Amino acid sequence: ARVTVQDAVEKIGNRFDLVLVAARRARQMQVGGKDPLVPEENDKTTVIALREIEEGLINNQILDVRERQEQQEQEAAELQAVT
Amino acid sequence: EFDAIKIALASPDMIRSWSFGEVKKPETINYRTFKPERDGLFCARIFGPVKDYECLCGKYKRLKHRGVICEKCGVEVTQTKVRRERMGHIELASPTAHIWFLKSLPSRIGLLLDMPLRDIERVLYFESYVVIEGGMTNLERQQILTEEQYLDALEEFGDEFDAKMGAEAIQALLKSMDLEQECEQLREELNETNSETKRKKLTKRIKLLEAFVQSGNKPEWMILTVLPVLPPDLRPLVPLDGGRFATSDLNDLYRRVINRNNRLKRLLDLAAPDIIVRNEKRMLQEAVDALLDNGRRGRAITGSNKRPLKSLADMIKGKQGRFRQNLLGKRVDYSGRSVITVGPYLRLHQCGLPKKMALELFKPFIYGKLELRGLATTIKAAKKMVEREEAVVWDILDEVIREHPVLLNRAPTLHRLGIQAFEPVLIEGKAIQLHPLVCAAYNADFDGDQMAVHVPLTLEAQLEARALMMSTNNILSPANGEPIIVPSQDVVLGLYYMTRDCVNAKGEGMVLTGPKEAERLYRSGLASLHARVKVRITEYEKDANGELVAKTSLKDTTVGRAILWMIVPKGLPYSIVNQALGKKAISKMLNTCYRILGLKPTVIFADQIMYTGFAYAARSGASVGIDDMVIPEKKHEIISEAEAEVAEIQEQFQSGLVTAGERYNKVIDIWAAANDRVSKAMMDNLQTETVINRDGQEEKQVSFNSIYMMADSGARGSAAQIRQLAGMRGLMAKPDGSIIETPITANFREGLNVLQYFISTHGARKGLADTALKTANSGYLTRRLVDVAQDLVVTEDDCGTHEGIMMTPVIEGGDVKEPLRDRVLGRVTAEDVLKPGTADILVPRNTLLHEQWCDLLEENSVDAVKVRSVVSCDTDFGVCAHCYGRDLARGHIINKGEAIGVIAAQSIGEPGTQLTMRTFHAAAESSIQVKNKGSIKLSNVKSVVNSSGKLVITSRNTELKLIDEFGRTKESYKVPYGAVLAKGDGEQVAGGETVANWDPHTMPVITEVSGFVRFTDMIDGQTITRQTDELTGLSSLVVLDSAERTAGGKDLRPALKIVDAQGNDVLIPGTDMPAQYFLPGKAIVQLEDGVQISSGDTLARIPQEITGGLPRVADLFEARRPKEPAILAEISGIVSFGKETKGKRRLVITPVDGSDPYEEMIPKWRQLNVFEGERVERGDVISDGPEAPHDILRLRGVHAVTRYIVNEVQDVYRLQGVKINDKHIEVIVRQMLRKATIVNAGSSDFLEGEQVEYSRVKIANRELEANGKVGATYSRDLLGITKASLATESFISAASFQETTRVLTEAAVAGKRDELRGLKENVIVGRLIPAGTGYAYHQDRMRRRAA
Amino acid sequence: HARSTGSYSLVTQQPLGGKAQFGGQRFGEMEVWALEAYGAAYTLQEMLTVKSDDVNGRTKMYKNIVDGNHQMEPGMPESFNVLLKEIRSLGINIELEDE
DNA sequence: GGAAGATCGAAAAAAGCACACGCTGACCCGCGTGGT
DNA sequence: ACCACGCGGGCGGTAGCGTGCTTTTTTCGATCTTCC
RNA sequence: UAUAUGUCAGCGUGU
Ligand SMILES: [Mg+2]
Ligand SMILES: [Zn+2]
Ligand SMILES: [Zn+2]
Repeated sequence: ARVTVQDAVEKIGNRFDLVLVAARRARQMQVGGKDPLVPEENDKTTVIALREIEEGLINNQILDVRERQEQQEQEAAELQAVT
Repeated sequence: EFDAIKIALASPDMIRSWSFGEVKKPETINYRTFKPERDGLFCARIFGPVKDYECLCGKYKRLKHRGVICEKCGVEVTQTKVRRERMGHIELASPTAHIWFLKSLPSRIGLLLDMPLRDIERVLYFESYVVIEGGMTNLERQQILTEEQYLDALEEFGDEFDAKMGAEAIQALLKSMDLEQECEQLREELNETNSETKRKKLTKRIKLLEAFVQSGNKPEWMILTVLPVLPPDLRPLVPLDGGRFATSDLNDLYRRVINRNNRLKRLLDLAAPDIIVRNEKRMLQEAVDALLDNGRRGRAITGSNKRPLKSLADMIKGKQGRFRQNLLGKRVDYSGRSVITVGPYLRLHQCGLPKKMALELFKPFIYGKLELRGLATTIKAAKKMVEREEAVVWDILDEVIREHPVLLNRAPTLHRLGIQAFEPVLIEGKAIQLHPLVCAAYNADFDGDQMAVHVPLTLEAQLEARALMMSTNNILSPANGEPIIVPSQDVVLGLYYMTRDCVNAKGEGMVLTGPKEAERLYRSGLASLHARVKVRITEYEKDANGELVAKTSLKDTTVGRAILWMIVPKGLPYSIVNQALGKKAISKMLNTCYRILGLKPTVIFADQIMYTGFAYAARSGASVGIDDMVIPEKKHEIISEAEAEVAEIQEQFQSGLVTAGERYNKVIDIWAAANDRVSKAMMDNLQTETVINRDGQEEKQVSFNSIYMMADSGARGSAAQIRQLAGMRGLMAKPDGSIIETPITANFREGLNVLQYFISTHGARKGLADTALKTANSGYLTRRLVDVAQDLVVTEDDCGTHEGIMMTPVIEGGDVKEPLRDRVLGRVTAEDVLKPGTADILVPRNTLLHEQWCDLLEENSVDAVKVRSVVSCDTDFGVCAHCYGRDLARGHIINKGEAIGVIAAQSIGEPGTQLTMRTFHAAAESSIQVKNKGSIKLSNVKSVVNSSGKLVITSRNTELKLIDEFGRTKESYKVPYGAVLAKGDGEQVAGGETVANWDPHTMPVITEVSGFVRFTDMIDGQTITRQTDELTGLSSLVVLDSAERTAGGKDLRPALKIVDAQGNDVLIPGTDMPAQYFLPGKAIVQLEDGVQISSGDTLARIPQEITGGLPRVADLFEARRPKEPAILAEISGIVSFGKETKGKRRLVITPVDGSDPYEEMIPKWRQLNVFEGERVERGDVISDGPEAPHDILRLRGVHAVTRYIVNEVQDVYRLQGVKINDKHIEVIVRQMLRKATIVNAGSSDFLEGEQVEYSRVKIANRELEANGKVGATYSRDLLGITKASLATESFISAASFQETTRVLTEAAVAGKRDELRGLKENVIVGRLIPAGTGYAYHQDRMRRRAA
Repeated sequence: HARSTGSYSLVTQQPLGGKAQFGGQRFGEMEVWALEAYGAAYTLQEMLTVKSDDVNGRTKMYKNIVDGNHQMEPGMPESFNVLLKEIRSLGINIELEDE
């Protein structure tokens, strides 16, 4: 469960883009069918995203890097399939 | 998709382009078959099919026939929603003027045609003639002719002159004129002209002509020839019971217009006489006017309900218009409403939601979960299951609300905390359960109040609710930074009862191993909650490294305090709970817990405190009874003594020794003293009534009386209310404000007779009426402030500006309302603060002043600190974080994208109810007395020593400051002109001593030199009269003003000169001019001719002679001119009196070296503080009175007017004990200072007299300077909140506030283009606001537009 | 009173008012200001478009919630279109610029 | 020394007057006038 | 000769919409006074 | 989700 987001706020440092990052992570979990980086204690998607943000496993840079890696591997796979 | 909105008037061709057909019949519905009639207001051919993908005739009724127009009835087969977009047009038989460009002052037709509006109205409504082309005759072109004058002109010349009559003539006049030639002629006429009114009219017409020329608008387009119509779906015919249909005002207006047009067409086709066609044209024009604006001109047309119909303009403007009823605010789905009860078991982040409400609100989520889990296969099955309320439905509802926040909001949303996010908990019953600790934030009581609940849907909304609007996140008030979560009624009482000591209780003096043993003993009944014992307490403290170190020691405390220590977190010390815990003590303990540990421990501590307080208040069983209000035995004696004293006073008055006024004053004073004595005696009796036998000895202890316990603990009640309950009610006031002689000497415990109750009803009704009437004014002020500060957000981190405002403690002759610490708390400095007397830096230039910096500043005895202010922010289209300061809600510096303007407006508006609107109601002391010990400093003083050695002031604006030993200016006083000084500058004074004395009844004339007095230019009976005294008989000379003196005495100026034994004037020390003192009117002189006088002697004597809270705040924020503004010196120089005209005094200011173009006409009854030949600087008071803010801005600068406004507003708010930070007032002031008028055009293209936004001028000047060219000189202008709001770049915001018709007309005439920057415009459009989490997204758009 | 989705008005396509007819609570000016005081950008957008006026937004939001996706499409509120048509009914032309 | 610009004062007009919620009443009709 | 569309809808009265709000803007009539 | 057909006045309640 979650009662406060102060530690997540200080991890992000602005409290405005933290909402955006958490929303992106929650959309990745709920729609993209990803997997949490933290144990799933029957929490909601937003709470799980905030919890895994708290310990620094997810931020804007990390999400961008993972998205870039997934795009590059999908491009490599489709190029190999075409060839 | 779109970036901006363009508004302009519509040409007939473009209006025809909009329309998909022409309406020619007034029929709407056949009323036999519900199909729309052909060529009517409702038509399928013109607007669209009634049914989706169906034809009116019925040939095609399938999607396969989409986009093909039927041939039998000409109805396109598309979706019926096209009926909401397709429009139509009506071809008017004759031209008709547009009312919005007709009677919206200033009249655009009249202003452009340069001829009076009444002439426009007369020629338009077919009552007179106007000449389109005058010809080679005596008749002018724009000449108004009546019927018989037109006949005379016609018989004089048959066809030489061409005069028409009606809107056609106006259209011809507008079309014939040339905009460029008229503009250049007007410019060349304005260049040579000099009349001020003519200059204003010419520049207004020039601005209008330039606006017309720059845009694509044409004047003839202001006369309507084709009339657009609304789509039918926007004016629907609502079905009713049976065949009846709801009436629509727009449909009736359109039908009337169509009927008038058809009648005019059939009259024109039949070649009707002139009178009939003229009447038809006038009536058609009136119908069109009623359609566009019903009540704008004449009596509004009434319908079947004996009431004016709602026109097109009536349904767009006003509070009920589309802007304020359906765009800025709207009804929403997934929302509910219910009454609120109290849930004591809830946590700070939880709320109680009824099962039915949650089931109804979360229906789509339940449907989705049921479909996912397989209990249902279709939406209908899920609907049936949730309707039947199956068992699995409850489990699904529990699953979906696990971590889904809900927004709870009260009906009056005064400030930010009026809506908060809570985690729902399913409860039975029918009432929402609310956490008690948040009630103070909601201003909600469980007396029948109702609350609304909203359900966020998207993940982003849920995360914003959890992270931004959660209850736990809101712990400090954004208005002033004070905490908002404090125990109020029962927690404080319970903690106070638990943390108390009785000198002889059960189990006293024993030693306990710890708090657990104390709890065991209390529960087992072997010890009392107030027993004084010794317990072993282990307290943890934070070292330098932050590690917790334990210390175990024996402490003398009570059982209750030891029990309460269990819930206290480890990091806190034991000193917080080892005392009687009142409201202040609990608040301080919570503040210490928050400061030391953090947020989550503070929340847990607050919840545990609430639980323990409730439990032990229940255990205590405290109750109020009739015996708890003890009446002192000495009340009767005091009352009898007071009655004897007032009887003696009445006897003295009857004897005639004392008159009515002083007798009434003494009676009031006696009754006040009696009331004070009664209250003191009752408090003494109540506070220590209880006496306890300890070891057989009587001992006094703090009373356990329930009323006294409630009063002392701070739970509920105060000194005044307890005084009314147990002592006399005191004096009461009449509705006019006068105090009644006989007070209410009856307690509430005792019986108030009929007279006393009737007396108290006056004050009760006055207070209730004020409270009832305050709401509308407070709401209007809050709306105006929100509008004027809607578009201000933080868009930058640091300007780099070195400017700012200097903050000093506020003092007015005896009190220090706000020390420097609160004024400079959480604000970024603008310059290095030097250590006093050492020229060494104490704080760096750009460091935010937190608590440690404030402690450093106060420990070094610093009085003035220059800090960055919002009004001095160099950022354009927004402010910066550094110039703004620390966020009051969160201790850190504010973040980019925060909507500071809305927060400031709400923070100012919310305490409006606590203010007062109704106005309420000895002579001023003649001397200045020092209340403390310290040195005396004299500021802005030119004094002289008298014969006795005392110092007398010869300066108008003199400041006397009492300074302590540490250099802090402890006291400030304003020394008037001609005031004697007991002690000089730099001389120490003792407390209670008087340093300055003066006579306020009359103003004297003080000589700066010593010598004989010689007369100059006064003759008895012309300029002076030698009048004998009533008793002494001495003949004193009185100078008469211009009213009494004759023409011969007009140029005779009375004068007194100081001369030596030779007989010539003594030259003024430091001035070549000799010592002359001119006697003004009504001046009395006692000294005789040739009498030797010393320096400082009084030559002559001149005799010398509010609004509540909300009105004063409104006047200050509106920059309203005072009734009798103080006259200030525009330029610095010597003063001179000229010749008197119009019953006014002429003033000439002569600079030392500059020119003398400035003259003033002071009104006669306005007193003149300045003398004949004194020196005055800029912004110097010439006539006493209120200072107009515009004059302050013009003559002293932006900083001075900002300081004045914030000081006045803060004084008004502090009179009622309201704490509001100055950041909000500074933000409002900056929003008011947003326009500037040019002076020198320079290299810029700005018009010399034009008024434009300050940011635009700054940007243009920066761009011009970057290229090495010259800039443009500007003068900032002060505007009221509503005036500044209306005069803004975005016309959408101005139109949605008030005066929609005028704003829309001006925008259409000027062809303004509005870019969607700001909160209101984005809210109206529907996109993300450029603030908060959406702000960053908007930045991306600004990144995409540049690329 | 409680309503998830119900009948809508004709001219403005907004939820009805009152408890006798199934209607929603009014998010007035003060609530909008309070939301603007917070960040609450997406919450305000969903209150102004998805929940009140945007008919396509309403349908898409309902389908997404039923499908388990908590994402919204802002769209174009119908109240602004009604206001634009009302202003256009007079002699004043008002339009949106795509530049 | 009299026409024109400046000033004062009365008058007329326009715009504003918090939020939320609940209930009830009306959503024809009467002359009139040509069509039949 | 009776009747159904139709249309505009104001009461009261040689018309004009007023009687217990406040603030801002504009207009005109009377008075002054400036000066060539 | 789109369902069966809602607009104006007057009165009242709570801040
Ligand atoms: Mg209440
Ligand atoms: Zn057809
Ligand atoms: Zn700044």
